Amino acid sequence: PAPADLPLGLDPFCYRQFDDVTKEEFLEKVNELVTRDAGIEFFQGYAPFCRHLYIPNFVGALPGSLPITADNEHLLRSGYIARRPNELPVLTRWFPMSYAKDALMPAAFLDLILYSREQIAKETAAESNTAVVIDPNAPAWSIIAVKAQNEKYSLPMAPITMLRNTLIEGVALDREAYKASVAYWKTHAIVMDKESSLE
Amino acid sequence: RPAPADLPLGLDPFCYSRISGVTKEEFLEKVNELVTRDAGIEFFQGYAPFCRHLYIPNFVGALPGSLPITADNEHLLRSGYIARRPNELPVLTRWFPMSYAKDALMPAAFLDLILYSREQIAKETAAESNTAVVIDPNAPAWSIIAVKAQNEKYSLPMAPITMLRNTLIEEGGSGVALDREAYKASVAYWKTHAIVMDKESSLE
Repeated sequence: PAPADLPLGLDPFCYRQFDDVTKEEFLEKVNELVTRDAGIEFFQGYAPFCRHLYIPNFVGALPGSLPITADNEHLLRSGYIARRPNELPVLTRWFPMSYAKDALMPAAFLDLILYSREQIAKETAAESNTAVVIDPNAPAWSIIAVKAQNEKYSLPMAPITMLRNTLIEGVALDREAYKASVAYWKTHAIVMDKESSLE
Repeated sequence: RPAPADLPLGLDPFCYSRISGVTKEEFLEKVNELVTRDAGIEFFQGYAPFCRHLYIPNFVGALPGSLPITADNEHLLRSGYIARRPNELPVLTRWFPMSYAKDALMPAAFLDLILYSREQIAKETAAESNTAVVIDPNAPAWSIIAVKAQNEKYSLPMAPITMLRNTLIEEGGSGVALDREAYKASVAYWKTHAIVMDKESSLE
């Protein structure tokens, strides 16, 4: 990607739906860091509309995930969680935020998850119940989510999520993608600001 | 529910929670005695006309398969990806290990006795061998094929994940569209109870 599909935007709307220095100020340094270092590169996530770019964690964010070791295993908590009201809740495990804050070191990178203008337009239309409108002035690509992490590559989506995606309300399961996600999530867990699952 | 001629209940030993220190003869005898004594013991239709079940007092002191999750024991839970069979995909599961469970489990309030018709027992015993099925007309009409120690007077919901895996023919299982209301019900139960499993850590 060059000046044609640059600089990057940050969709405020589609961004508010993906999250548990101001927006403008943050966007300014991303685009700067991108023009500089003509070596930073984009990696296709999975869909032709999802792309990732990895930059240094200039905001000091803690990682959203950490390794499970024999010594910290007892800190895990688990429970049935629905990311949003219409989703069926699913068994999930995590390390509490309080532990991550006192243990962890500022993640090495920020994984910027980018969506195409067209995809943002389609998803904003569905969520908003408005028309699918594409502004040719709008950036070709925009940041919809940021994940702090030490690995310079996309981490697999949770296993349960892959199964969730096969439910009618509608496609077959990629069994190898599933095996791979399990391999990773067997020995790592997300961070969540929740000390207990009991209600 | 049920006809005097459809009593006493039998017990297919080639199938049968753990029951200890009692013979299969004595067990069946006490089950039948408990049944004919208390007119309040109800039989509940299973799903297909060949399954049925009833709840009786837990006279063998069998321990349940799970424990309640409380504020004091929540941190003792362990979790990991487990496959119930070598040909199945592993799924996230949580449990209380024996280091806690051995000092928490107590005899359950009831036994959910699962019954199968004489017909279905002959059929599966034969299918298990593919042998010509021989039915003994004098065999009990209903026989106990499973016994579940539990504290609740209702069918314990299967695990939420089991319900999901059953919607995947490729990995199942029915293939039928998930009954979302049954799933929610199952989740409500499993949010506050966890199975017991002899595994101290998830790491391998």
